[PDB]
Amino acid sequence: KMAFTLADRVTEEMLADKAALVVEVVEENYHDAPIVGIAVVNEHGRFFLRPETALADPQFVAWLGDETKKKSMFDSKRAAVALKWKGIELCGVSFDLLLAAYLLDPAQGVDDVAAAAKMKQYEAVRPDEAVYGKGAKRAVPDEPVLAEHLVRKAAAIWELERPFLDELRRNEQDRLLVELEQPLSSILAEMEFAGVKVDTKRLEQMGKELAEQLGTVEQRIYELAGQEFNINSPKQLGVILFEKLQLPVLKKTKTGYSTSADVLEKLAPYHEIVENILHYRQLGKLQSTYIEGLLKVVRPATKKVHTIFNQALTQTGRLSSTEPNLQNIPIRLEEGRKIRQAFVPSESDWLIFAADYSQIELRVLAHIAEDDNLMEAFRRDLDIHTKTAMDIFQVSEDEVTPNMRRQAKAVNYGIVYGISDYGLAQNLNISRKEAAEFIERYFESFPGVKRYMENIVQEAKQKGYVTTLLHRRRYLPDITSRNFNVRSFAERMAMNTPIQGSAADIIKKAMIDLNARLKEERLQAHLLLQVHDELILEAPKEEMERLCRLVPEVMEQAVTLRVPLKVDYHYGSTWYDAK
DNA sequence: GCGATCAGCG
DNA sequence: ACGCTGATCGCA
Ligand SMILES: [Ca+2]
Repeated sequence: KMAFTLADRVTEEMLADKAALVVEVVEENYHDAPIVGIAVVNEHGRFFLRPETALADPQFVAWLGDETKKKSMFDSKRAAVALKWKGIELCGVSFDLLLAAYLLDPAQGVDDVAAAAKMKQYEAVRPDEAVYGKGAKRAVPDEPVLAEHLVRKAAAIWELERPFLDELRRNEQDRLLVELEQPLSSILAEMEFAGVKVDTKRLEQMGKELAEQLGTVEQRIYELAGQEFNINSPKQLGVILFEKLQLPVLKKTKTGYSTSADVLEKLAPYHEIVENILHYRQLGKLQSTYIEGLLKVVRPATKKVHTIFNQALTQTGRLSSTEPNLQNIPIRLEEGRKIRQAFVPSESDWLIFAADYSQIELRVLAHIAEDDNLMEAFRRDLDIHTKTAMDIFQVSEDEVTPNMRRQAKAVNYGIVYGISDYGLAQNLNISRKEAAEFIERYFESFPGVKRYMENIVQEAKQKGYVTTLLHRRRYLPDITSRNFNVRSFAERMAMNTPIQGSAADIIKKAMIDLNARLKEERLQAHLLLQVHDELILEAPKEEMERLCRLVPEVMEQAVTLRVPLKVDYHYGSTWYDAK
């Protein structure tokens, strides 16, 4: 029902200087995954190509790699990386329908061309799931069915670029797509393909020492409970704690007794078993997620892990990291942080370099709220978290422990993002009236933040959405809901999203500027990871000193705010040492 | 499959 | 009853 040439060879008219291109990779993880077909729509017609013929044709390969041949695509990073795993470079991507749909409305959850097309009443294309099936039924359909699906996706991309660009323009988002998200997409593709090298000998050695310690703690838990049970099981654990041992019930879930860490540490006065259960879970978490889980995804011949950075997923414009998640490698407790010793540079005599923003969201907040006192604090390069810990725990800078700081940190963000006196009192183990008086005192010192919180909720009610500094957008229909709890969660999204999303915009601009500066300087250094406000690189040890000056400066200058941006940086032999 | 839990980011 | 995530596990 849609006309196309199922081509047997590449022709010159398939190589126009403007085209919609589909390079189809059906596997969710596209690393080293099969490319199952190719479609090209341009002014000359619609074309399907088998990949074993198109990807071995030197004129088609050249066309893919020529940046003056412009391509419109959907999820160009997936295609670019799958092509890198074929040894082929994709350049010239000038429109990405996925990133355009994400910028227009991240809540759509647009995961395929059909979902994006539906935003503009375009429906001459099927959802990927209807073509490929789900789960155990997932299959590449017969070639005629595949070819038409890929042609229809390309035809849709060809027709939808113009209306998506016009809405982006109206939203002040067209430069955000073309100068930020699309260049970032090529950078993420390089980081993912490069991967991170893992010391599997040390990982396996740690896992075996962990397996020993796990058994020891397990037996002492049984001995302390006077019986054995599935410590990982909520029912049995609840029975032991709150029926056999008759500990107080401080919280319930919809399922039954809550056993979360906040509850367990409140039960530490009552029974020593609860601290062994915490230690057990922590060791089990390291074993299952960060030892076994990492060894499961290491590519054995290179010892590399290749994460996927999802760029069109979070509602605030942050990235996320999948399979493995390299954005939540342990750091806070010493036992877990040692896992970062397994993350090593990918060449001999290279080093890991890490740089990160300090208190980025509070600085963003100070800029956006124009709060005089918060701006003055950052002009003094004050460490708000430490000073806040001094106030909470009535101690001096010398006496503020890491645990007191990271808890002061949760209070600092908690307050600006709508924590209640109840919530604060539970977190600080203080009374509820002390928590309420603390909160009003902090708003006395920072009335411009309080103003910003009120103004931004009212702006979300009037406009229907909130925006970030670089014009990222988030619709909040629940903000006018009659339901109190629904409306409350939406109000706290209105307070939080412009701040967190602006901090995401800044690190993204920093990554783009860093790549251009690294090229300008002809350095071999390259990005490996982003962790929200941190960039991890590797480089020859001979570049470390230049990077100590280049990277912080690129990050500090990514944008110009009413307060300065502060970057810390470290390097070393492993990711562990780059702190 | 989902909710609870916990690892990270602020 | 601060916000944004992803992986693992048991299943009340
Ligand atoms: Ca930081």
